[PDB]
Amino acid sequence: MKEFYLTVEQIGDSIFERYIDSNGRERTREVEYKPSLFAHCPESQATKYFDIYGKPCTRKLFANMRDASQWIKRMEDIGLEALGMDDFKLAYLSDTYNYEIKYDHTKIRVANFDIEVTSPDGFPEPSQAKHPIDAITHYDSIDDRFYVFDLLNSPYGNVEEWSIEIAAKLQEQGGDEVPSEIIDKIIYMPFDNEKELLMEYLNFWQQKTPVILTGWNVESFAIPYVYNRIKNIFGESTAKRLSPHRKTRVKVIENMYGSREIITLFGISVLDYIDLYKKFSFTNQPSYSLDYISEFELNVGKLKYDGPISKLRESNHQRYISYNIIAVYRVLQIDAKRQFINLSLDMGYYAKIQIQSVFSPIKTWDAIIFNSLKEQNKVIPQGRSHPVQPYPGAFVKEPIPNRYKYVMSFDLTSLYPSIIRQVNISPETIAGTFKVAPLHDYINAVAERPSDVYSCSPNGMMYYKDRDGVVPTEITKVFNQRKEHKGYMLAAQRNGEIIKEALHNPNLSVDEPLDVDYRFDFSDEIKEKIKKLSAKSLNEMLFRAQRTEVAGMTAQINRKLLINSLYGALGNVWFRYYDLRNATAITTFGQMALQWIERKVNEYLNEVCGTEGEAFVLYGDTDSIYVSADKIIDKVGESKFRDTNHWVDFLDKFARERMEPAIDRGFREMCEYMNNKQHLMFMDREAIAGPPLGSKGIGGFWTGKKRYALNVWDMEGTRYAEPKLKIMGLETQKSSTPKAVQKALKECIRRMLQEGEESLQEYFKEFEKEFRQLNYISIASVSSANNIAKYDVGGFPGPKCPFHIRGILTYNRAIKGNIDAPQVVEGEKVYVLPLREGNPFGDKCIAWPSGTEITDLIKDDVLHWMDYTVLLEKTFIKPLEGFTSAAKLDYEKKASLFDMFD
DNA sequence: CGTGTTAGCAGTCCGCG
DNA sequence: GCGGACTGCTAC
Ligand SMILES: Nc1ncnc2c1ncn2[C@H]1C[C@H](O)[C@@H](COP(=O)(O)OP(=O)(O)OP(=O)(O)O)O1
Ligand SMILES: [Ca+2]
Ligand SMILES: [Ca+2]
Ligand SMILES: [Ca+2]
Ligand SMILES: [Ca+2]
Ligand SMILES: [Ca+2]
Ligand SMILES: [Ca+2]
Ligand SMILES: [Ca+2]
Repeated sequence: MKEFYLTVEQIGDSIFERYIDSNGRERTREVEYKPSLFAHCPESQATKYFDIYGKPCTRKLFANMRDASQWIKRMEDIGLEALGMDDFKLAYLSDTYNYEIKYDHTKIRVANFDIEVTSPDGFPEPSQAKHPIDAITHYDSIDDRFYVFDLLNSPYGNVEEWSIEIAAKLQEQGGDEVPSEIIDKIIYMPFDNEKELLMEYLNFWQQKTPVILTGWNVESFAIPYVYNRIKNIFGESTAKRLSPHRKTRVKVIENMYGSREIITLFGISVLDYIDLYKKFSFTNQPSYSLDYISEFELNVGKLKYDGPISKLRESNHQRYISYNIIAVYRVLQIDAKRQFINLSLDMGYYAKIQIQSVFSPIKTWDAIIFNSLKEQNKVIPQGRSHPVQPYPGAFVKEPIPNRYKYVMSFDLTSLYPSIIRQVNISPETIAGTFKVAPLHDYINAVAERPSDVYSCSPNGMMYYKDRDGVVPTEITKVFNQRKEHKGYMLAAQRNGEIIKEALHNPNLSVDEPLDVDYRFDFSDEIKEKIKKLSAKSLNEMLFRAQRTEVAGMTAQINRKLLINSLYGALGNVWFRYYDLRNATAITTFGQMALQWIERKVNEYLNEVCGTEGEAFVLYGDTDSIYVSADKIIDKVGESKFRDTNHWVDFLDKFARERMEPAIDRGFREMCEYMNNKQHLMFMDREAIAGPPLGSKGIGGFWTGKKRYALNVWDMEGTRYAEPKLKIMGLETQKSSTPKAVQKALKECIRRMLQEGEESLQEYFKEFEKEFRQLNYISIASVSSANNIAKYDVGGFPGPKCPFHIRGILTYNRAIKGNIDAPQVVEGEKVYVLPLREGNPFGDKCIAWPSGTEITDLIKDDVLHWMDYTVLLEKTFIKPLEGFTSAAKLDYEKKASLFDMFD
């Protein structure tokens, strides 16, 4: 097999590299790497090296890496460009793996771990590590084994060994319900004392050194705790055995009260799953505890126990250890679903970077572009310093706030990357400028045609047509992967609906789920078999279709993020290829395109509907337009339609056969106008929206920019079995809105769009009546606790103190001296509740760490002093009034002359 | 060491015979 | 007590 790297580090003049060899064995080598950098030279000098603008360069081959670095300094002091890859480990990788890396994950040691630390004096701070590590579960991807390190004797208690037999037993038998499929994978190691546990752990670590190290919060707790604990017991050099190159870097963060650390372990690529989740999941969660995320991702129940965690080991060691093991498995289960490790590996090897650099789009792109240019013997420019300047972005139309009965939306595919490719926007393809007319003038095609010769953006930039730029070239490759995965995703989505439709009439028989690939549309034969399957088999098939869809989603949306991140990088001062002309060329072209196509759609629809001068396009944002289809429906008359699906079919046909070709013509013309390199403005029908036929449903509404709701029947070729609500920007979509309120506001919206005012009024009355019976956590607001200290004036609110911060401060006063009441962590999320006047807390609100029950010592009082009235008004009523006034609808029956009657 | 801009709502502070 | 300027937080 072809070789591939595992990790790479620069330490002084040495590259330290862990890799897999031709036989597939792990190896480590140290290399005194001899880097090259480049300087411009005279044209009269014959060379094979050119900068990206075609200017000749000369190679400087250096004796070592410090010399190369010191040369860059001397060049800076002289005032001349020092060209080439200045991050030497990227160059090393590029030299060593001068081919498309084909890697084998089965050879990569992925470690997943978590530790327990009993602490009677509050949170066990990793910087201090003053408490014993009394449990470690470490899963190894190569052994496929959970290695359990269990401390039996501690200052905080001596316990008996943990029982695997009892762990496997159901909770109802008094066991821990450790999932049966990992029971056989556990290797259990008890210890009489901490020192020998840790010694064994280190020696185990040396045998099975992680390449990828993951888990939940390992970066902020587990890794620094282990490191510091081993340091305090055996000394720093022993703690340094955690690095395969015996090298660590310790950096301390301080603010006012608490002190924290993150430890860099050289030769390991740490990918904290919480970080992967936050970057790649496209959620925003009210809490980031593992219990919460596992429940959200896996529908697994919360790992409940009696008493505080500080006493769980002594009171129930059996469960303590079992929960350590389960918490580690849960991360593996989440990754089995979301596949972020797979994505990080794909991305990392594709770019040729340290795997941990997938968190940096800038490092990723710099690496991709460098490798692309190196292949052509081209030399990359030196990074330069730039002041941060603002620049203009996308166009968002101001909608008339109203209900909108029938809506069809249209969307441009992967817009900004498409603009990059259409216009041929790159650092080295800039041809020159033209004098700009006002934007309105291009939108309306009255402005003089920018160029007969070059490809143009309405920001005034001109580009070469007859040569590809590195940026369009490289963005196209990733765009094309993204398209492949999205196709698989939509196919699995469509397959999902075929199953949901078949679950309407399940068959009374015992069979099994069909062996199929959900990434492709079910054939007619498969569809015929599905109609005859049992509910049990269909539901297993639906589960698999949905797992296939999530997998295709992870893969497509994060490739999308990466390419869009190349657009943004052009507007980041740290990017080697930072250029506000290129960034603005993209955004201004986008503004033109959206508004150009608005006019063309309005023109076309007035033509075919035989009217003149009316606004069919009701909204637009960046790359998408929303068309009122009322007059399309009215042109034929509703009476002609048999059912909902009928008119949906009608609009589907209308959009695809009539509108899209008009849109295509429209953009073809715009491309000619800007004299662009390749037409890539592909605007296709997105959603079809309306109320059920014959209902009193209103179909949809806008309240303002970025705030709207639609009852959608078809989305990107997916015909839903049941209508799905597409809600954007409204409180139902916000993580700060209480869970139960999201649920109630969504049902309010469902009723408005599908059923009508009267149905809405029925629900509202019911929810107002039962509001005060809801669980306090379900009705708490949520927020991030940033800059707590900045508003902390003797434990009281300082000037302009935010509501949620006031709540935290109130909490801090109430838990003063509680010793082991959970502290609010800076930057983390809290639940928030308003308090009635005269409460024992001495303020109008309280806040506590989210995903948790508020501590028992103050819980009673919180429940007693909650202001439900304020809570209802602020979280539910005020937003609902916003929705209903926009839709010209009432949530409460208004008074009228009829009230005089019985 | 480090993708981007556009945009609404909640809250504090301030003015307000 | 309701607006306007301001911070803080949260669809493309
Ligand atoms: N995370 C982001 N970073 C930078 N720019 C973004 C981001 N999200 C969106 N944009 C900009 C660039 C996008 O091309 C444009 C439109 O975004 P979006 O509506 O998500 O669809 P898209 O056209 O990029 O892709 P799709 O093919 O999924 O429709 O807005
Ligand atoms: Ca734990
Ligand atoms: Ca789009
Ligand atoms: Ca689309
Ligand atoms: Ca059937
Ligand atoms: Ca869009
Ligand atoms: Ca089309
Ligand atoms: Ca109390």
